[PDB]
Amino acid sequence: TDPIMEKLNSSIAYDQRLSEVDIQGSMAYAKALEKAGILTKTELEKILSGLEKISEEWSKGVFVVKQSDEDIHTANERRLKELIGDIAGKLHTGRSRNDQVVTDLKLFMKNSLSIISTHLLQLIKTLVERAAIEIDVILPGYDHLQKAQPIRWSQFLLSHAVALTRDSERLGEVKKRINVLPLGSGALAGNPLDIDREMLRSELEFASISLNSMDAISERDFVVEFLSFATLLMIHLSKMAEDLIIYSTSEFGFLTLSDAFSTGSSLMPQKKNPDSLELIRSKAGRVFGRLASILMVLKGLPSTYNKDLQEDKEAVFDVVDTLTAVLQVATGVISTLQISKENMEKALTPEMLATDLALYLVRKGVPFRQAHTASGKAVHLAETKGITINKLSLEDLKSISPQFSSDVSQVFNFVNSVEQYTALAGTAKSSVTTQIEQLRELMKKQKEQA
Amino acid sequence: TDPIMEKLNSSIAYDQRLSEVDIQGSMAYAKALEKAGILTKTELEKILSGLEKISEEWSKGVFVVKQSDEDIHTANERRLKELIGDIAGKLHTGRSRNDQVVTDLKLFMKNSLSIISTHLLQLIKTLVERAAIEIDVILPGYDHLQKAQPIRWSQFLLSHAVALTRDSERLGEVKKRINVLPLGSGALAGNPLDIDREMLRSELEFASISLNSMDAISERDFVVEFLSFATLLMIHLSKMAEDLIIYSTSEFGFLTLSDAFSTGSSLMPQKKNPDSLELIRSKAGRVFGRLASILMVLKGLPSTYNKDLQEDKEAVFDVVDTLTAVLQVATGVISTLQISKENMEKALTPEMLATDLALYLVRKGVPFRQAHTASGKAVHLAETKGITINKLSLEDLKSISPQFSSDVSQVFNFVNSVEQYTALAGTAKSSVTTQIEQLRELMKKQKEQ
Amino acid sequence: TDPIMEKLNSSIAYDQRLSEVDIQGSMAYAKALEKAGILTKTELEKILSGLEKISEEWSKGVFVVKQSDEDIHTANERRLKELIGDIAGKLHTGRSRNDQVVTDLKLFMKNSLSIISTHLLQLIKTLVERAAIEIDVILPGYDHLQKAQPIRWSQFLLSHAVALTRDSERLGEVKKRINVLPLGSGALAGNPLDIDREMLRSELEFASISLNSMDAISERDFVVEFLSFATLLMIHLSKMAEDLIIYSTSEFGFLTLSDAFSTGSSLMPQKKNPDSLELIRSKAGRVFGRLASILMVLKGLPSTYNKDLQEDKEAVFDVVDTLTAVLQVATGVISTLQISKENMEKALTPEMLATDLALYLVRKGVPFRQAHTASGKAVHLAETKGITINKLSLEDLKSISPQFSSDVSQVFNFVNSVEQYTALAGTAKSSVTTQIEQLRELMKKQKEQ
Amino acid sequence: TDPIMEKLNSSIAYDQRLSEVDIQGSMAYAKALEKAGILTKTELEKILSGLEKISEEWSKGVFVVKQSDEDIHTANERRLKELIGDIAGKLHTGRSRNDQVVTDLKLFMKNSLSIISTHLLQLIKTLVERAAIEIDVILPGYDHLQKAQPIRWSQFLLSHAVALTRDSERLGEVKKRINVLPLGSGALAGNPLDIDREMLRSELEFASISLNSMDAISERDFVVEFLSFATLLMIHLSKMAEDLIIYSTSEFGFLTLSDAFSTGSSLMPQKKNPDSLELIRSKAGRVFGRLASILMVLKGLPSTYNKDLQEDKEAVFDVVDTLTAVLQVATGVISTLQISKENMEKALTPEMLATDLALYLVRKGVPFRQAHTASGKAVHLAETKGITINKLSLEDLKSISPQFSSDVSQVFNFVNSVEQYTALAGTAKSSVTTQIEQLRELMKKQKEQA
Repeated sequence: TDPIMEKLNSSIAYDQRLSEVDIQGSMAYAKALEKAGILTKTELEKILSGLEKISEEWSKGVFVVKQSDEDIHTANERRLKELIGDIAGKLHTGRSRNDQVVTDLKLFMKNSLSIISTHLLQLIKTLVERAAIEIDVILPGYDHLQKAQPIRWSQFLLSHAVALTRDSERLGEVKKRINVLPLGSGALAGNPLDIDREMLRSELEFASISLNSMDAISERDFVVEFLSFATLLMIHLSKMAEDLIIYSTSEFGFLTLSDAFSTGSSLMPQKKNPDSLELIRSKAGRVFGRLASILMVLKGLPSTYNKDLQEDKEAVFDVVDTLTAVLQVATGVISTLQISKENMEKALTPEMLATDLALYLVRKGVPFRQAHTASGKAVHLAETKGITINKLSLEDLKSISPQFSSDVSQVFNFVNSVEQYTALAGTAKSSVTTQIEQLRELMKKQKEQA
Repeated sequence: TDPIMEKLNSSIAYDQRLSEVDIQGSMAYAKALEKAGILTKTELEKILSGLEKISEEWSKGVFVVKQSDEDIHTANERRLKELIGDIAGKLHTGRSRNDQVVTDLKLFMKNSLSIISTHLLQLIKTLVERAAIEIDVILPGYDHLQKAQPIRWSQFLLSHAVALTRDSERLGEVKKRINVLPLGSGALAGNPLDIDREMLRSELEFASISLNSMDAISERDFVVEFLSFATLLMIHLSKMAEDLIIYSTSEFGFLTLSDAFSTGSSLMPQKKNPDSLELIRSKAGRVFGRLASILMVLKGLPSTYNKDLQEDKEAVFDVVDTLTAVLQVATGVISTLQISKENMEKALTPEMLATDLALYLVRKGVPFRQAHTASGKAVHLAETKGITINKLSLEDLKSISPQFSSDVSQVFNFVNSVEQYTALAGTAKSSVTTQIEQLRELMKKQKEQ
Repeated sequence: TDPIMEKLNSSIAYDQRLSEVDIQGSMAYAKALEKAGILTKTELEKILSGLEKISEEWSKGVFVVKQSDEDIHTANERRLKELIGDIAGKLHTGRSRNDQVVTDLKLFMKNSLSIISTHLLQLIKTLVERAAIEIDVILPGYDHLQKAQPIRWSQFLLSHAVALTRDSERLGEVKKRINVLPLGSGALAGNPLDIDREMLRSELEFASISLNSMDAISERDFVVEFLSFATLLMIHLSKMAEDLIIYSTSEFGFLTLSDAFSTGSSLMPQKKNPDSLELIRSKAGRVFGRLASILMVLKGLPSTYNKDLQEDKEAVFDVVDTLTAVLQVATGVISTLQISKENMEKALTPEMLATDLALYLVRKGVPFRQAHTASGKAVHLAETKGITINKLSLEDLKSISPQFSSDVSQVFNFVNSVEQYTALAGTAKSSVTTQIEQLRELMKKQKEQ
Repeated sequence: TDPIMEKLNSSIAYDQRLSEVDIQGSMAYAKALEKAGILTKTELEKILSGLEKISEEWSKGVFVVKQSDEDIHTANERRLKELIGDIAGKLHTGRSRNDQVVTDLKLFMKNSLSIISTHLLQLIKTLVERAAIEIDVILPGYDHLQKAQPIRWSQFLLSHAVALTRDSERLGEVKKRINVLPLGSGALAGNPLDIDREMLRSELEFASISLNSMDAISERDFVVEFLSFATLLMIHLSKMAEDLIIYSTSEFGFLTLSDAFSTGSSLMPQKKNPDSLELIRSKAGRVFGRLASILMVLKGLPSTYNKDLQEDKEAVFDVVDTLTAVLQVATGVISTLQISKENMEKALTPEMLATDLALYLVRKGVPFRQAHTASGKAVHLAETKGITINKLSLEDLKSISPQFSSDVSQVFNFVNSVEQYTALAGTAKSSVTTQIEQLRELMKKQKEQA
């Protein structure tokens, strides 16, 4: 009754996208009511005909929302009544807004996750395929954002792809629990008409049916874990965005975003602002905010239904839209960015091979400590000689350790450096090739699970 | 190094519980080094022997931590050197603190999750078996905390068991990803000595090995999702606590917690403070806090390793200890509480049967709207006569709808009320029985897993 | 430019409520540009005239947003040019979207906080008025949701008013830092035309001007602060909602919400669902979520301007609208609810006076512990006799302690019970009256801010 | 009586730091009980003398905790009864753990905030002093982490100091509400003995007394807003840390941390890892987590006292210790870091002066739009000629606009560039000098206030 309460309760402004799933839920329910003998066959066919008409109206974008419609459910109900009359009312028999709305949200989320999966797998495939093509590129691997050791650019790309693949796996786990029918739980204690929930499951294409009515009505686990999945995915995208923003600075100069995913001024044509990456990074907080809100909404609520649960819709809709846009923007950025092999290569310095120099002695039998001490001495000798370690003479090296032989010159090669990492998961070309094949197979498995 | 800086790096105060998994990881690495020819059989034997001694020291609780030890890892390395000499130093060949620590954490969590799983399944089993025993008990079902319709007490217990079974399922998913060997990732680019990672996997009993060195070293997905699993589980426990706290008020009077999980005064002997439930509820905030911290810690960090990741340990340890204690208290609470079948039944009122009266008409073929209106008129008529609806005469009912027959008297029975819900998942006895069977089967599956 | 990125960069969809403040900001800047010699007097006249017309177009609701407008700033800029031509373009001289946007958001928030303040103060005033008028009502005070000791219903109402008054004080602190002018900070290094920022401050009515251009452009402390204030305020309202929902249950039976703030069913006319309170309680999570998002957005960002900052608008707009609605609903609920003085009074029991019986002995000299033991004995004695302690005879009491005299009968009076609490802040009537006077004095000052 | 419960209820492992404020609270209450006649003037003597003893024991490190002490309160009480016997029991008269604990926590927080204030103001002071010393240093100002325009290094340092002064201002606001006496609220309905709360206030040195007993017992606003203050402060430090980490990369090369606040290897002696900054950044999440936990703990709790509130202690202690250490480390970092004026200056490029080139026309009366267009055309002409804008000949410039005169040469000077920003708050030297003055005044006033 209160005008402000009334405004707070209205959701027609944001839930119209539930139009089709809402109709589908009603068609399925109508068929079950008919089996239960609540509707005659002629009544069922009139209702289905009407519902199908409404579906088409939304599909064609001709549906007319009216001022009285406070939500999508009321709008669809008004339209069906207009089309078929009083018979429409029988559809509420044994059904509650409590199980009808949660059914709508799950069907909607199932469909959204299917779309998110497509965009996520496309992002992963884009990283994997670019890694395959640019597998010969080498640049600095960073630790504490300080140059540490040479790595293949592809090992970097794949590190992001692997993390995203775990997000895809979580997406599949979340979808599995979402794909469980809640309809037929009634208001709280179950459907009172011995409704055939297996028929509802089959009609709505859910994988199984809810185990307990009170739980099905009041739980929002599916909302929470979708938000947890989305937040972790965003954390990964924020790390990738941070990496690309830094690598795109003029200071690092490793890559340049395309005009399509950056902003700039005619005054400074070469200055490309990574708008795309900053947008992506920022959405991690926007999504995390939604996760935080729902956990707080649910914390400490008693059984069974409480109006507090209505906050679920806006959080889900926002995150679905955000991920859909963000994943596609990320695919665009990765597929269209331009790397500078020249600058990546020039960043490789002899100082980054001192560890390899110690490793060289290790493979000759020199103990860890002594191998490192000797390498350190080579570094110091080079310094006092005013040169770099790759330029010390063999005689220079032997003055530090007789274990240094002429083959030590092979240490001072950046390809030889990355090729030491043949153990699985490493940056050697063979290891990177293996990861690309492993990821291609994971994507295939996940693609079919979806 | 700055003294304040040094205090901030020190983790020895809380990471000593990684002592055993740290030794285990080193034994497996030493064996791999021998296979790679970095260690001789003799060196390997001497290293393993010293590691066995350190393990025994921690076990006997005699390990001596020294003021110079910054962390559990340094303590063990120092002790190994003290025990066997500088050959101990060869153990670090090709291994970084970066892949060594993440290995220890995953080993620790795998073990901790096995423990949490046992306690979680015991809580669910407790709920399910009590639901079976008290299946005949009926009480009010609440909607917006207002009495709505009769339901079986067992339907309520099982609503919680079902939610907890989903938490168990997520626990299994999280465990599978934690059960992946990260050791042999080196500092960032992988292990430089072509170390046998399959051998490491086998010795440490991981199910598979990490796919990428940079990811394996820098990701803390496993911590995040463990914290997400833990938070959602705590949300469920906070809800059950809220329910039980309200049902235990003297106003509701449905149940009383045992003395072991409540507190009170000799001045008001019949009053019991739901101590245990309030503690359980508050832990939702505590665990959520850890989830929030690690997500913020990870946000915006660049590749590959950054010192920020050290915040993981304290968050993991706190949540592991919190869930372990909370799950056991919850089981104790559910197991030992006493219900008042008397008060639960006395709370059932005729007014809570008006919906059933409309449903009676629906079954006779009266359209939804008309049935609702007819029941409403019955409720209003009874109000005008100063009686309850179960007291209206058949004649009074017929004046409202000729569809009311003599069998309408069956509507005013609370057992008949709950027995309407035979559709799967409902509160009818047969449906509750099916739920118990399904949950017993589920627990069996999850325990085998 | 990628179409999806274009849409994501588009703010026009939600930033239109900044229309008027955007214009006010431009009017002030134009005036300063003329003083700086960038605009002539006639140009200034035409520009101010055009700006006023755009302002009227927005207020009349006839403003035409075009597909090319990516944000409100672009919209007003395009419109001004359509109205007055080429000279419109001189208005942006030395200005950046960076200082234009923070100026707009701060002006919007200043106005919004004045509105929120009005509603917050009305809520407190509504609670205080109710506490004054229902000052004789006594009901149980709760400890762990268990009946503890009698308290005045007014003390309960005032506990909520006191907390909300602290929220009002924080509101004032946030408003002061928001009331600082950022305009004239340029894109990063400051305004390049020696613009008169004091004139800008005076025209826009800000209290002072920002100290550093880089900070002014990149900080969103004012957003975070507002969000922390809003979140703590919602926590307070979530607690009040929890209380009223519990008290409104038929089990407690203390109060009933009006039809305007609850939902009902003709099938159960006595049952009222407190959906207004459930709504309020749920908004705490919604508001908290905005606070968590902005904190995460800002965490780890480098200097100076970053596109990430654009997430501020939607979070502020949502919390502003949420607070404005919830506060008014809360006021209505408190103002229109109906208490049952009968049920609140019936809820007071003799058992709740056992602590008073002990205090009675304490005032006569018996030490803490001994008085406690004595009372416990009286409770137990009453139990063995199957009676309430107020029914015990004086000899029954003397057998326990000789300090029990005939006047111990005064202990068994609920009004006498609450009247023991005369120490400042207690539930005695004199203390409650003092509280009412203190809160009114506080509000007077706060409104005078 | 459950064992796990007892373990969860224990806090002796972490609340001993409340030993002294606990004793001060008991001394204050003892005195009031006397004035109220609960204690004889000689019972007050035995009690006080005994408390002052326990005070000495704790301050000597000789206090002995027993396996029976579950918390600091019980420890101090057990000990009081060991020193003076049974009489110590009268101290509980009319007082509750509910009001005793909040009192201890507020007294503890008041003292901790004075310490935090000292470290915070010292950090601000170090930034401002450094800004005054290095006022002549110029480097790039960044927009989207891309070089935008010249700015003074001091403008960057002061931007951080200004944000920190707002944190200092919030600290003071939080302290004021913490400086309110809760003792004498009893368990819920207030103190039942007409205790003199003004005396309690005066003894404990609180500024005023709590207004309502139920609120004073159950509110934890002071904890929440201390945590909000701490979190925003950490956000500021997380930003300064991010900046310094990036500027310390070899790629940027603008500064180097001292050995005391970084870590390094003998193998790469020139590589310094910014451990201190990474540690500082990581604590934003740790502190935010405490804020998040307490907000969730409080949400939905009914009046009045609930055990849930006990989570306050650990959250406050953690954040107090975290802030105390972090602020001191930041002060050390800023104070001892080494800048490379050469590299900061070398980072300034002519392309960063295109905006200045347009402003040059603006000051000659050319409208904003045409000035920007002309500059854009100058930039393009230079680009096609393969030269920088400062190398375009005056003839080239005039081909773009006759308004370009020989004095346009003054535009291509980075000092002239920063000196344009004389409007208050800008980067011109006079403006930076004014900021330093204002911040000195602000620090003086905040220190004076508290």
